Amino acid sequence: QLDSKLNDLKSLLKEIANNIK
Amino acid sequence: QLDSKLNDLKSLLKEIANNIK
Repeated sequence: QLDSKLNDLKSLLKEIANNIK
Repeated sequence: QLDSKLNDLKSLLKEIANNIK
């Protein structure tokens, strides 16, 4: 569960890059 | 495998910075 939570934290902020551009 | 997956998530988004600039 903790590993999945860290994965979720990493993934949720991946979109923002394309939102920036 | 889970640690490597988290590492891959961290690494895949490292390039974008230079793509931003």
